[PDB]
Amino acid sequence: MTLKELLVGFGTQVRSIWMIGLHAFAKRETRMYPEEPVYLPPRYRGRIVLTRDPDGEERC
Amino acid sequence: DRVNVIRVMLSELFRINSHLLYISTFIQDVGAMTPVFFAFTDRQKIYDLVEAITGFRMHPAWFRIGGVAHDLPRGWDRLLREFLDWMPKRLASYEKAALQNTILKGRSQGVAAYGAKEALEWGTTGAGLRATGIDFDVRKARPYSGYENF
Amino acid sequence: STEVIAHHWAFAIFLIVAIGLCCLMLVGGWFLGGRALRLSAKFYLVAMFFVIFDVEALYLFAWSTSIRESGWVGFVEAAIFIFVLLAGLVYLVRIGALDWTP
Amino acid sequence: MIPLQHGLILAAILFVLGLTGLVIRRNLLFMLIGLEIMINASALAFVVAGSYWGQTDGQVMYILAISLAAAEASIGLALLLQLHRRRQNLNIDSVSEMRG
Amino acid sequence: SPELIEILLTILKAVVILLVVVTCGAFMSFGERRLLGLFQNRYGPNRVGWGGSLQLVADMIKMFFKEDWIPKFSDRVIFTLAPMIAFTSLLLAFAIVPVSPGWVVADLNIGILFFLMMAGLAVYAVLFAGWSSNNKYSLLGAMRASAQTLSYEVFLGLSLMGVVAQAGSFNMTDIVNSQAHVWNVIPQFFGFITFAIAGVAVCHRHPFDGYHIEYSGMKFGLFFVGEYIGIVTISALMVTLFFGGWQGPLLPPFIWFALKTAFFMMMFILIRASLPRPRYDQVMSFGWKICLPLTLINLLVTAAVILWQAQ
Amino acid sequence: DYTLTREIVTDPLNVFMGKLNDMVNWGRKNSIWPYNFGLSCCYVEMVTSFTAVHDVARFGAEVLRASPRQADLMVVAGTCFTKMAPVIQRLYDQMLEPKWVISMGACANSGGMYDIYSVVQGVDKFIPVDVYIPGCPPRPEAYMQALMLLQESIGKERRPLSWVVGDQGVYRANMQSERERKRGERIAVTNLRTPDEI
Ligand SMILES: CCCCCCCCCCCCCCCCCC(=O)OC[C@H](COP(=O)(O)OCCN)OC(=O)CCCCCCCCCCCCCCCCC
Ligand SMILES: C/C=C(/C)[C@H](O)[C@H](C)/C=C(C)\C=C/C/C(C)=C\Cc1[nH]c(OC)c(OC)c(=O)c1C
Ligand code: SF4
Repeated sequence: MTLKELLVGFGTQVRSIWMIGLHAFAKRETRMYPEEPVYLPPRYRGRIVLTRDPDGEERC
Repeated sequence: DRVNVIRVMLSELFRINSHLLYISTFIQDVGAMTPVFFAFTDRQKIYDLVEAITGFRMHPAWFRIGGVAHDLPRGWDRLLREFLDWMPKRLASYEKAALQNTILKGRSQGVAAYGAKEALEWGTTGAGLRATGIDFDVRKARPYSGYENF
Repeated sequence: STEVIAHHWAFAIFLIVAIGLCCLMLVGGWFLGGRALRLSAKFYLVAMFFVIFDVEALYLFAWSTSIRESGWVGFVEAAIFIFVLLAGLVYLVRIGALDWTP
Repeated sequence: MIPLQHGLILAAILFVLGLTGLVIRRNLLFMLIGLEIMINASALAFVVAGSYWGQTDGQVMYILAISLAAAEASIGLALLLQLHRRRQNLNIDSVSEMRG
Repeated sequence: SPELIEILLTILKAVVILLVVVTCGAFMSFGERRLLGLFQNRYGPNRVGWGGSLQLVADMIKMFFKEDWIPKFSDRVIFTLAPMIAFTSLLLAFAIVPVSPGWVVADLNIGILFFLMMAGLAVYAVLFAGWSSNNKYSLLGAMRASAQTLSYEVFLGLSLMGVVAQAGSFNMTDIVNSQAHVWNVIPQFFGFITFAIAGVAVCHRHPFDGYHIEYSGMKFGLFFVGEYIGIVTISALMVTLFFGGWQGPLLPPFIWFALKTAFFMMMFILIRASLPRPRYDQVMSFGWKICLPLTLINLLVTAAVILWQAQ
Repeated sequence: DYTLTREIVTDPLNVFMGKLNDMVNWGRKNSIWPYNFGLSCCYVEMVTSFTAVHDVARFGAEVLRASPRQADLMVVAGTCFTKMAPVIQRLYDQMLEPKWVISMGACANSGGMYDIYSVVQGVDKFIPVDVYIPGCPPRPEAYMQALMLLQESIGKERRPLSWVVGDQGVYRANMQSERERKRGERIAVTNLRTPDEI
């Protein structure tokens, strides 16, 4: 191939290598389940329950 | 109007999620590995906002006939502002790290090319139709759900 | 000398222990655990190119270790050799022999 | 310590065994294999002869021998590929049409 | 007798080098996982043991006690034969490397020639794995991979010939002694980059990487540990051939050798994590049209410079 | 209580052989190699679990081989269609012992919402399943929770150490179900956060 695009490609490979090397020093985005408890929003749709009224009986 | 703006918000959020997954999977198909991890971190930010809004990640089932299921929770603007501050630097980083690599360009440029006639005669729409120069987006040609206001 | 025979023994033990460890871990892998089209000529073309250019490479291997005592006349002979080799390589590239895609 | 006669005996044995491999096999691949055995055995003979006298002439003729062996491998395998392409078999008495 | 004592000490040093490099290859695979995690903003395996260091033992136990499966309609001898080739060829390629003054396995007068024999024998692992699997997909994949590694092996020795010419001998002790004033990376930089590309490609590393979809259990472990042994081998070779070997100003020489080798292994990790994969024909064009004339011109210029200084 | 497949038996486990069995099960549970099998939505959540924001690699389960011979664990992450049911059966039959099955999603558990003509109602109709995960889709942390459940099941089983000496019989552990185990604390929940807040 043409030497110009070869040199540009080599420089771009060096740029990608350097960007991953800079990423090596960043902070981790890992949420450490199960040691870190997973935060869930209050209206998240998970395990289904049947609740009770403030008197104490079952609401259903 | 508020229903239209809410549905536009969630549709655009899921569009960003789908586009992030698509770009990361294409980059992984070319051969680079890190952008799929980074784009899935961004997808987790999106999923945090969507979990706050609806209560689910992938299939919220939140739109209704005549509106949406619930109202917006007290404090969604903080999460949206955090996501909008988080995105563009990472998107530029993705472009610089993988989408400007000349090996990726050699793998992807000029591969499986077709003109506007092949896109029209096969019914291809979306980015495959707009890459032929045919400016046909449904959000601008046949507007819906308050997309004119944006 | 003691040094050369000692290093010959060390190389022999190196080879023997490497082969023995590798086949031993094969034996350990086998021993444990309970039970339950037509190609194209381009492969031949590039392999035969590889063979011919490896023989050219062996000639340059013989040359490169003795450049100092061969003098400038050896440089001239190797220059003719390398120019013939590069002419052959340019010939293969230009006629589309080394181009994998048709 | 190693006699020269032993080296030439070994080289001769490998050469004549390659001659059997060339003669008795109808498959052209095994014929080329036997040819390579014979030329490599004769190269071994040259190396033994050069190592007896203490000269590099045997190694130089060995280098020429392996160059010939490589190029002959290339030509013979190309011809074998052409024979398999145009006849769909490697029988050497199938290519026997010219006679008399 | 002191002669037998010296013989036993040399044998002990050689076997120490052997177990050290095998353990270094296995822990280098563990460091592959950890450093890929570090480069990709995560942790990697860090739960099995203190810091994850016992993940390797659990993985090796799992591959040991996995049910071995030779295919029913395969060729048994060739199918099991490819992994010992892939392991032993690169191990004996490492066998010539002098890691320290006095800590050398064999001072062979051929040296880098012996590395060339082992690198030539290494292609039979891929070819035998492709044929013996009795799978046409694996056969096609191994044909492509073997053509790749042949097209990039064809200039490996020619890249090393600049260092051979500057040293004036094939022995590695002379090579690491000729780098006393200046390291060979400075005059042989084009030889350095061509040798690095060739060494990456003949190890079938990214971005030069199926013919392994039929191996399982300990055969896959053999293939992979042999590949990492080859990574360590190529790193130590380029340390000894271009970066002065064990020679260093302040630290003990083994520390310099280990630091340079670890730098080159982490460069392997970064090269895999960073660059994408080029297409097959583009790789062929780069290996034939560019690298081989570059090595030839580098050898010619090296010879001209060597004969120019010695008027 | 233990289950035989070659029935309901007792724990058969000498103390040295038990120690080696413990190390074998430890090395098996600390290295699980899932099969890269992309069916449906739940596979996308699996590869969400594999990435950096979640890092299932910490458990030594980041291998994700493309060949059934190399992989150990089959995660049915999607719907079992009538056209892909023989494909799933062949991919399961092309695996090697030990083999574990995790069914992600209501599709793989029972067919889910798709009680339809072209859907097999659960992968347990024709392959055994080690661990089920409910959810449509299960979140990535639920996939990790099922991974630790599979690790706990592996650490208690007693597979044959060798094929030449020992009882060649699969000894799975009848674990206490998670519903009865967590009923002591799920019922005790009294007040949750109101959904109007974030
Ligand atoms: C023990 C230590 C070793 C550790 C590793 C260190 C060395 C790593 C070497 C890796 C080598 C990778 C070689 C890849 C060659 C690819 C050639 C090629 O053809 O690439 C395709 C691409 C486009 O090709 P083209 O034909 O122009 O496309 C037009 C059609 N669309 O063409 C291009 O993009 C052109 C440019 C190709 C690449 C140029 C050379 C790059 C070399 C890699 C970067 C090295 C950075 C420094 C590494 C550390 C050094 C100390
Ligand atoms: C010691 C011997 C071994 C076999 C080691 O256990 C490890 C497994 C070896 C290595 C080399 C580590 C990592 C490479 C790898 C096997 C997978 C990464 C990966 N991970 C994904 O998800 C997170 C993906 O997305 C779908 C991917 O595409 C890819 C490519
Ligand atoms: S269970 Fe739900 S999320 Fe999973 S594959 Fe089925 S439809 Fe998709």
